[PDB]
Amino acid sequence: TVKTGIAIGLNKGKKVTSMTPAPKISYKKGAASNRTKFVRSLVREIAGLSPYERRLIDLIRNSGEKRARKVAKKRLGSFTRAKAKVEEMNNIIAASRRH
Amino acid sequence: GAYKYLEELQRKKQSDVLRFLQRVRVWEYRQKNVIHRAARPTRPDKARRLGYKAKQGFVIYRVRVRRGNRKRPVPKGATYGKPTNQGVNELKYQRSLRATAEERVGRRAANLRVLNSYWVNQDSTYKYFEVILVDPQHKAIRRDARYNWICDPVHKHREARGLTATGKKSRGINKGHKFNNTKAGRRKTWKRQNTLSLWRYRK
Amino acid sequence: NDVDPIELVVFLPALCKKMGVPYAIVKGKARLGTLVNQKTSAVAALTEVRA
Amino acid sequence: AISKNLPILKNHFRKHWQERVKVHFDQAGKKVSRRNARATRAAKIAPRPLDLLRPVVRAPTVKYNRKVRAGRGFTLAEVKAAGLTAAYARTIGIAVDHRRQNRNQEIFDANVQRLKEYQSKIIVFPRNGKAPEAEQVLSAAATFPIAQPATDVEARAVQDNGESAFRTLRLARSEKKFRGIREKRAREKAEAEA
Amino acid sequence: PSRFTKTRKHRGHVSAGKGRIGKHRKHPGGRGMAGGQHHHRINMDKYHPGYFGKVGMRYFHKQQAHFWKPVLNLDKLWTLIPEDKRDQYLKSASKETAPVIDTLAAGYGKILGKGRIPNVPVIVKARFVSKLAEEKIRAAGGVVELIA
RNA sequence: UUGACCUCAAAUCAGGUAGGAGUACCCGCUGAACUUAAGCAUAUCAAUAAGCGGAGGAAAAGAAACCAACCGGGAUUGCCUUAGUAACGGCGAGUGAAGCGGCAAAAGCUCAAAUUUGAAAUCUGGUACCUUCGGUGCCCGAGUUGUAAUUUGGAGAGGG
RNA sequence: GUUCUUUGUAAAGUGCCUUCGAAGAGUCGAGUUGUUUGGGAAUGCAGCUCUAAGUGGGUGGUAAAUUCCAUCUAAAGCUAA
Ligand SMILES: [Mg+2]
Ligand SMILES: [Mg+2]
Ligand SMILES: [Mg+2]
Ligand SMILES: [Mg+2]
Ligand SMILES: [Mg+2]
Ligand SMILES: [Mg+2]
Ligand SMILES: [Mg+2]
Ligand SMILES: [Mg+2]
Ligand SMILES: [Mg+2]
Ligand SMILES: [Mg+2]
Ligand SMILES: [Mg+2]
Ligand SMILES: [Mg+2]
Ligand SMILES: [Mg+2]
Ligand SMILES: [Mg+2]
Ligand SMILES: [Mg+2]
Ligand SMILES: [Mg+2]
Ligand SMILES: [Mg+2]
Ligand SMILES: [Mg+2]
Ligand SMILES: [Mg+2]
Ligand SMILES: [Mg+2]
Ligand SMILES: [Mg+2]
Ligand SMILES: [Mg+2]
Ligand SMILES: [Mg+2]
Ligand SMILES: [Mg+2]
Ligand SMILES: [Mg+2]
Ligand SMILES: [Mg+2]
Ligand SMILES: [Mg+2]
Ligand SMILES: [Mg+2]
Ligand SMILES: [Mg+2]
Ligand SMILES: [Mg+2]
Ligand SMILES: [Mg+2]
Ligand SMILES: [Mg+2]
Ligand SMILES: [Mg+2]
Ligand SMILES: [Mg+2]
Ligand SMILES: [Mg+2]
Ligand SMILES: [Mg+2]
Ligand SMILES: [Mg+2]
Ligand SMILES: [Mg+2]
Ligand SMILES: [Mg+2]
Ligand SMILES: [Mg+2]
Ligand SMILES: [Mg+2]
Ligand SMILES: [Mg+2]
Ligand SMILES: [Mg+2]
Ligand SMILES: [Mg+2]
Ligand SMILES: [Mg+2]
Repeated sequence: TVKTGIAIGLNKGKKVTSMTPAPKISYKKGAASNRTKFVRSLVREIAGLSPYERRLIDLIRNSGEKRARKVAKKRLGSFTRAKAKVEEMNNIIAASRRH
Repeated sequence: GAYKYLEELQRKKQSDVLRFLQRVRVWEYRQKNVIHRAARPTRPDKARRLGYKAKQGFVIYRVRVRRGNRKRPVPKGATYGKPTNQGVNELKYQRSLRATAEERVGRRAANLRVLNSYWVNQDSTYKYFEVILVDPQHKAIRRDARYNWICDPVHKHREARGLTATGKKSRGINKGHKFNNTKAGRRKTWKRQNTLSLWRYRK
Repeated sequence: NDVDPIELVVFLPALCKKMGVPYAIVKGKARLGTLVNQKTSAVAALTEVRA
Repeated sequence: AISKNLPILKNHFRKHWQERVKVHFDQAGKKVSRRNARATRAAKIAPRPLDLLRPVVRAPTVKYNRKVRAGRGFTLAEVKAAGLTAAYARTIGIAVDHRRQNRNQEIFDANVQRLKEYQSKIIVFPRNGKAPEAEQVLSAAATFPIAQPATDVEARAVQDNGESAFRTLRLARSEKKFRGIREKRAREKAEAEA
Repeated sequence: PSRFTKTRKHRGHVSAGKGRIGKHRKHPGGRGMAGGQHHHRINMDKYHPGYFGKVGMRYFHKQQAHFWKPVLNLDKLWTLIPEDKRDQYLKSASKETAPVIDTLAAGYGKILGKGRIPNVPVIVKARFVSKLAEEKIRAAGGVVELIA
């Protein structure tokens, strides 16, 4: 970004007139789109939950968002995707209780 | 496009609906001959995705394979050698079951050309594949500019050489540090870096 | 009511009910074929219609 | 075995090395081949010049960014900004690279300039077979050298200011090295209420 | 050439030049570096102390010349100025028209302070300088310009 | 009662195709031991021999889920380098690449996912005819459980 | 270099305007076993078990939680030297 012209340190680099190049479509690869949003929501209505998902929600409304998050992390494999399931399943629980 | 609903339904293999289809179809597939001609893709969106078109000269076969490790086919377990190679029972084939499935229908319909293939079902004993073959003698293909590449002599049995999809995977061929051995071709990069190069004026 | 693979068509009652479209699951895979001059047809649906 | 006071060699020849020995007897032979195929490519490629026009590009690593180097293709932005289409520039003698961006106007400008200078210096025969003939110039890279920039003058004025160059680097480094600790100690303070 | 070779002068004496008792045999003591820790230990510390065991840190995927900082001593420095153009500034020392020396351009990456430079101002630009290099450039009316 | 459809067959039905050989080089599978370690089992030999399957005049690779950490580079392949280096190893014997740099050659791209929906616009075959590596007309069949056009992320689509 | 031809009112390129912008799943990924690699809390492959997502996902040569950053866009395909 703002180089300093010096060979070393907390933003080392040779100074140059910047030039921010146009964005690539690629860099928007996992990008939403209202079509897929419609399709995925619809497909989920028709299909329902998976048994572990069904297990997951029973673990959210019990124990906690922690206890259940570990279970998810173990099942999907990766702590990040776990939380991601829980948040997604929490939104399903919203759309149940306060229908 | 109904296809977009197919793809996303197909992601839901533990939905009550798909589980039901899974149980009924795998039974059906088990009763038919290990290799049989499929009348049509079980997954028309998937075949679609992998190069299949609904014209004449596109053929779908279905095939069972036996699932598991490769038991070292040796006399009575006998290895006769160093204790490293003394294993029999935990050894795994370096090709995918899918690679086996392709190669076997590809042997049966040897007039066709294996384009690609895809999983469809499995039990404990078996995995099931649908294999997209393509007639290269059928003028519908020969005249189709998008597909006459496979008419070439240079593609005879691409599955047998690991040129299909499953092949270039097992064969470990992608760019980057992770594929230093295997990507220029395993044995080839080897032979290279194991060659003495001798110039006329020695360097 | 007889499409195979059935997943080509299962989502249509749901697709409709959501789009506020009147649908009907009719008996006749190839009867809807006779309808539009083919051997079979999965679907058939008029949108225009004369007054 | 091991003996005398000699370096400890590591000559890897325990492997049937003899089976894979490549001696280049055809060094002479394949040079002639390499030429009898450049002339014969120049022949059929009419008055065209055997190589594409290739960009200027900085070249990477702390080791090499001092020098500047002929890149691959010309980026989309440099081709448009030189006033022609991607699809068309290729049909001439211009290499175009869809990947590779522009973040350095001094290179980018130097490249659009590079492009224009080229356009003026060719002639693009119309589709039919009547022609000014024109001799076929074989290179292009030799026709359009990539030379290194200016950076500074052969001499000029001396300008001190007590600030030690050494001290700066030292201090530049110390800064980097403690940055995170420093933040944490303040981030710690950034949790001291009542 | 063979005709120049001891094994021509040995023709006609039994046993080449290799003794009658001790023979010339296939690998007594073993092939290569066998038993550096055993029957060849003496030679392998003496002539080669240090050989066995580890020391220091590993470094995965070390990329040579991340560390590319070639050194230039004041010792030379004035070599980076063309022979002819050199005496020009040399006789006309001045803070007015002092020769700018781009050492990065010349392939270096750090000025080290070995030697003596004459009392003639210089604009020295480089990544990295020894503390003394700077102190000697400043001594003779020059400066260091940190570049990249 | 007659006519479809789906699936599954049969025929010396109509036209085709596969096999076997070679195998120096090439794409995969499978796979040793001798030998080295002065013994030996991990290791080495070697991801080698032998065995198996499949190609071509080249094969494979290939237009990045790359390299990088720069002022960034830009499909693949190969040579000179990197380098007997980083690393691996009874850290023993022994093994051992990658990025950048110079060069040879250079070349780029197309599908899937989109309503043609005011018109399946696409195709095999048959038959006639002709100026026959094919053309047109006609008939059957394929095909909407999707054949063309269009678009392939560098984008691009629909309206002004 | 001729010469028939048959293409055309059909194909393509570029400027701004706006709304959009579909992008491959028993895959990616995780556990584990085996094998291989210079790849070392695991280099590729492969068996079984688990199995995703869409400001997602992959990489970033020391495991993990957290915060950023950089770079590409996988699971379909062709291609001369
Ligand atoms: Mg054995
Ligand atoms: Mg062993
Ligand atoms: Mg072993
Ligand atoms: Mg394939
Ligand atoms: Mg390797
Ligand atoms: Mg060697
Ligand atoms: Mg040996
Ligand atoms: Mg030769
Ligand atoms: Mg060239
Ligand atoms: Mg003598
Ligand atoms: Mg004597
Ligand atoms: Mg005698
Ligand atoms: Mg004797
Ligand atoms: Mg004796
Ligand atoms: Mg040092
Ligand atoms: Mg000196
Ligand atoms: Mg029969
Ligand atoms: Mg017949
Ligand atoms: Mg054969
Ligand atoms: Mg073998
Ligand atoms: Mg031997
Ligand atoms: Mg031994
Ligand atoms: Mg011995
Ligand atoms: Mg022994
Ligand atoms: Mg081994
Ligand atoms: Mg062999
Ligand atoms: Mg041949
Ligand atoms: Mg060739
Ligand atoms: Mg090829
Ligand atoms: Mg691309
Ligand atoms: Mg490259
Ligand atoms: Mg090992
Ligand atoms: Mg020992
Ligand atoms: Mg060693
Ligand atoms: Mg090895
Ligand atoms: Mg081309
Ligand atoms: Mg537009
Ligand atoms: Mg237009
Ligand atoms: Mg267009
Ligand atoms: Mg993709
Ligand atoms: Mg093996
Ligand atoms: Mg491993
Ligand atoms: Mg992988
Ligand atoms: Mg980049
Ligand atoms: Mg290919």
